[PDB]
Amino acid sequence: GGMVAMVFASGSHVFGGIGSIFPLFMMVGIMMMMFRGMGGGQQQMSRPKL
Amino acid sequence: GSGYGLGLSTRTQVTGYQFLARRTAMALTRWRVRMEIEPGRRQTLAVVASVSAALVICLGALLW
Repeated sequence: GGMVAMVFASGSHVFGGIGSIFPLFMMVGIMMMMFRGMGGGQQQMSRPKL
Repeated sequence: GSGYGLGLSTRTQVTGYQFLARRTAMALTRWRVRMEIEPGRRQTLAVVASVSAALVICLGALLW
């Protein structure tokens, strides 16, 4: 978010409108890895073995 | 009764149902439940790979 704010304060306004699709998909992609993803060493069970 | 209506559910019940759905689906087309290998999975994943490749290219175009 800081990068986007830094560019908007700088006045490029390149991310306006459809240009915003790049920051949007990245933010969502990060969200999938941190909240879902897969279990650790103490969570050996998973769909392929169960 | 039981099982009817919109009651609560858990994540193990969601995968459990998807297992029964895959197993019953092949029983209609191959007439056996042995499920030595699971070809239904692979055929579905191949389409998802196809769609993803389409999205990557048009996003590449927008970047251009």
